[PDB]
Amino acid sequence: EMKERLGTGGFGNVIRWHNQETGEQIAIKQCRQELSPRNRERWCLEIQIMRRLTHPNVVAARDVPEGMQNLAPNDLPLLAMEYCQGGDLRKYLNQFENCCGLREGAILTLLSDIASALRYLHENRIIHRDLKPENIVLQQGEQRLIHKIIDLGYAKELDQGELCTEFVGTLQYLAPELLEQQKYTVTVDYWSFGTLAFECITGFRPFLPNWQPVQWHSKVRQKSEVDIVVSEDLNGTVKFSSSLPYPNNLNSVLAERLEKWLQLMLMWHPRTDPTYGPNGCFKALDDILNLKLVHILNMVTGTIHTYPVTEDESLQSLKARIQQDTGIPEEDQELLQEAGLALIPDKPATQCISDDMDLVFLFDNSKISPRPQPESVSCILQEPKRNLAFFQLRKVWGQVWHSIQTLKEDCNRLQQGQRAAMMNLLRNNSCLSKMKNSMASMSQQLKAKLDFFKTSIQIDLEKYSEQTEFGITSDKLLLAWREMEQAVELCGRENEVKLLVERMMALQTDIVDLQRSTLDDLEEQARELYRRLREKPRDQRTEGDSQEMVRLLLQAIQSFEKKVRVIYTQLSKTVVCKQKALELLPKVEEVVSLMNEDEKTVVRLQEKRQKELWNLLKIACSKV
Amino acid sequence: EMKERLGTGGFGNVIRWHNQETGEQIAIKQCRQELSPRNRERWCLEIQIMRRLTHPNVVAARDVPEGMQNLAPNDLPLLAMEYCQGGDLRKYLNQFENCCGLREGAILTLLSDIASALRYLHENRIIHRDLKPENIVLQQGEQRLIHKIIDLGYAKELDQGELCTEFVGTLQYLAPELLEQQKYTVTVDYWSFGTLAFECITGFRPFLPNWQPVQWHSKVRQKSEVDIVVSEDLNGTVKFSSSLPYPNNLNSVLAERLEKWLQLMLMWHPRTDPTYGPNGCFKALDDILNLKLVHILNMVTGTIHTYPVTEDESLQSLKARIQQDTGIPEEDQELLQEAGLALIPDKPATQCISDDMDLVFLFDNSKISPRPQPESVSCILQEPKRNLAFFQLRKVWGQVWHSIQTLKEDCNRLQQGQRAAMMNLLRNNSCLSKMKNSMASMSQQLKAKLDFFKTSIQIDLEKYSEQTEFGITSDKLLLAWREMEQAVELCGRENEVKLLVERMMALQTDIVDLQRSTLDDLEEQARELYRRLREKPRDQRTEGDSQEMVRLLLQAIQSFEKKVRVIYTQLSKTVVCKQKALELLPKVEEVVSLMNEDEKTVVRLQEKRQKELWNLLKIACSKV
Repeated sequence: EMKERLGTGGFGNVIRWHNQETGEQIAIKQCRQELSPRNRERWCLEIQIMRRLTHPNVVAARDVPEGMQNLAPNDLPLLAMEYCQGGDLRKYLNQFENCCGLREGAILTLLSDIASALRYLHENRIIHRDLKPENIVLQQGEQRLIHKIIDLGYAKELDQGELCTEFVGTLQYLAPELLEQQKYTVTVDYWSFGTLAFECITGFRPFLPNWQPVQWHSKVRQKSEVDIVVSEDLNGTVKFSSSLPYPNNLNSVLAERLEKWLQLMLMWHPRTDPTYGPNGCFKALDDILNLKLVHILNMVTGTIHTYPVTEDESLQSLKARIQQDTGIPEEDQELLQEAGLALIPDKPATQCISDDMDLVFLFDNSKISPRPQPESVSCILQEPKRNLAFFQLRKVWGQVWHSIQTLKEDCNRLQQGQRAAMMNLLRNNSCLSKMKNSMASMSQQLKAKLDFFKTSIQIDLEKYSEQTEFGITSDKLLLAWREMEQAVELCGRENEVKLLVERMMALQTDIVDLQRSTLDDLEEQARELYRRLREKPRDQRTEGDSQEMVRLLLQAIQSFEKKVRVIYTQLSKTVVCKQKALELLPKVEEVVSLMNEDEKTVVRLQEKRQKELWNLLKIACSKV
Repeated sequence: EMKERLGTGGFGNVIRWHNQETGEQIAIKQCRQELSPRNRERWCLEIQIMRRLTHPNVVAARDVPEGMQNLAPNDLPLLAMEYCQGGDLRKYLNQFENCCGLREGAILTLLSDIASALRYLHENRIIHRDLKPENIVLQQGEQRLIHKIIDLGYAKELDQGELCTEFVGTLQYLAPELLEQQKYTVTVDYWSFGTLAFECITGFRPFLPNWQPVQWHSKVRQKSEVDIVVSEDLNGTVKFSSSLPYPNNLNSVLAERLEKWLQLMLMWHPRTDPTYGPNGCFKALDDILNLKLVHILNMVTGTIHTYPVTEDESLQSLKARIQQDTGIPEEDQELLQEAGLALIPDKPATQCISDDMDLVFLFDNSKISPRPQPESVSCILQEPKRNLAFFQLRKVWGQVWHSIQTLKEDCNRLQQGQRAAMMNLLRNNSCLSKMKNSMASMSQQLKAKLDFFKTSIQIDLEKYSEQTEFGITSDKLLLAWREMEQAVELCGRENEVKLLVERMMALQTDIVDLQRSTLDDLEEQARELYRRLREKPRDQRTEGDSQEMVRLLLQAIQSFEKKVRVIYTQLSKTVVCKQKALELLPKVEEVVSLMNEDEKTVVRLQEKRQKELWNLLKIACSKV
């Protein structure tokens, strides 16, 4: 057996063991080298802790190998535990595509997981203190992944003592008040968990670069109360803000939302959700996580627009909410779902999620071709310069293709906009139109039937013509009995509707004749530079430049405004057809209706032209 | 005016003259150089002959240029004659396409022409003797071409001695018995004409190829009783075949037909077979040429199937004949003519050759795709070993692309099969179907009319309900006046023809749901090699290989069986629709017909229910 180490370091040394046969992957943590009696007595505590209270997101202690117990460099016990393959969070964070601070809801997994983990220990009288991504493995699971935690050498039992007294590795984390200061409560973890997530989101903690033991404890401790971001734009201009940075698209609402949490759950004793005042972690992050939010795309222009709904927010409520932001009355509000299908009114807003997807929305008009893309600092604060950095461009360059991949990403959003927009036109057409249209063809049948009337009454008209002698001596109600034949014959409108359908039939197919008809390249091309820089040797912290990278981001926009114009050109054209049908659906609605009136009720009540014989046959009988 | 030479050589030298103006193209034949008195006296004969007895297929002597009767220091006359532009048969036979022998009926032209030419001279007491394709021009004409003959300086008046004894020329042709042997009759031409056609067909000019005129008379006269082809397969193993080469590609029956003629009309004195006529030439070839034959394509599989008909072979006769060969009873015999149109039964045999142009035939079933396929020897006798042909590959390689061009050619035959097959479906559809179909729409009119009955009788039914009026005088013709309402109401297919169209509408789209119909490239790609070899510098046409050419012919079939399967896949599918309509037609043919009877004529003669008032208005008047 023996291989690597799950989360090596800590107090001793964890090693992956493979019990010859079976197939089980175990992990034992043998002490580095027997130290003082207090340290050994301390370790016996650590192993004692693992043995009890365990749950996911936190490795579960296993039982020492049946006989592999003997083999012990130290006559001291051995800490056995499960083996979690895959993980080493850093390996993830260090990914080249996750650079610049990720940019997906995958941060929720980390939060919801590491939360259920800390919450567990805390309520069990334990403090990990050292919560660095180096001991957070992403073991596989059912669907997504499980954020399990390894080695707990660095621990604090709220009923006796501690364990790890040194610092095996970096300490970029670990709450300040824990930095060899006086006592420390459970709040020490809240800080680690904060900066840890602060990195999973943004892509690095506040003042992360500038050493740690240096003026760090002097600067980071200085000002910036209830703040967060503390880096340095442009040159060495040391600054500190109080809001999640820019290079990261976690979510419109979520951003400015948990921003306050990662701002709160980031300190000493007072941090501890404000809503109550005691502790953050627990309830704090919980409410945010399991919150139901939807996504609306203002196809009018200003893309994106997330709205946090309830477990049953009536759709009627939402339509009004959106109108409040990006105008557009509840009337001309067309909401399609990346498939053209229109939403359901009877069903509550809660439906445009169901365990990325959103709800592409549009309005009524005939189209403008903008695409406002705010450019975060750092890079925008580099356009005037082009003076080239020395190495910082490792991230600077980074947040560029991530800015281009944002244009490619954002383009596909408005693309999914018309893709869903015109999709709707095909529905209210080949259905509640093409069908109605083709059915109105029965008109040729209705007018044709009317002609039989000139063979059942007209042919029967010649019966009173040659019946003659004693009865037509009046000719009273017989006058217009022939003047009405030259009347009903001069009124049909059957051919008329025929010229419309034959010409309209062209549009019916003209529209379906569509569903047919680089920035994508630039995004990939640019990526080549980072993959070549972050992988390049370690002797190039000089040279410095960005002239090429900038020339790419430039061509990205030069090609973005290009595709955008085309998309809105194809969209504005599909709207012309939607209006050319939505208004010309009634043009064939009235014409077909003018038949069940000008024809039906007209020639139907015309039974008098066949009833005026109902008196002639009794008025000419009451004679003699 | 001096130019080239029609058929230069012979006795003197023919030259193309262009009388300055006018535009006429004349041809004069000035003697090489005044020879002995006998030769000159001989030449004066040749020029004397041309001046008389002339007809097409044989240059006609013209009158010496009105002016310039000089440009030659000879006490001897000048032979003037017409100029036939284009021709030099060899130029044709030497075509890279006509290689491997003329694989088309274009051989008939040559035969029927050169025949009418020789037959002419022979009956006029002349023998050309030297009938090499070098003096046979293909002058243009009305439709096809005229195989005219030039220079006769080697002819022989059967009355005024020979013309000019002299070997010269490749000599190859010219009957053996004429090869400086003793006397010679008119049979000497029969041989020339034979080998001449033997070349136009096979392309090899069989009966010993390039063999030396000396080591010929020995290996030629050898056995080969009534034989023809004489070459050497693989190595140098010479053979004597009695049936022309398989790669003739001219016609199924014609091949093995005139094969015996070209076998007969190919020898010396006795052979030339009055076995049915005067001699070969005359009657022989005549009967063959003027024979009427048809072409049937057994779409079942075994393509091709020509049948020699008479001047009036009743079609009933042929159908039985074909059944005898490729089974398929006279019942399930569908014969279409590259247009889907079915043949005419009352019309005889000629019905097919409306003077390629064949008669694509099929049978009844539902498919799976096999197919017969020869390959001829030589090449097939080379697959077991395709390495180092020293030179022979000049023709071997040849009859390969001619084999691939045969696959490309054959493919387009079956392609013209479905191209004509489905062509027929479109006819018996958008016509004797789509028309019948749309007309059955009147059903909605017929059932709709029936509703008037519940306004002319149902509204008149409420008259006897509150009867306080005068709508009866004897209840005589009033009895069935209500029994007919429950009658006309129980006859109105509003659901019959409707169920057919709705279901049929599926087939209407089921057929159009098709329309999805390499080798073309291969044929051309291969050609590149011949064009590169037959043109390869006079010192590199040797070498030895074929490994590449074979790899091509292989990919040809590998791609042939590919397209074939697809074609039969598209065909077998169209047959499914034809049967899905042919059987689902009459069922909608009668139902729609039961309307123009149960509805039209029924409710139309129902004018009596509107005419019984024609007497009530005169029977109640003859009382006053």
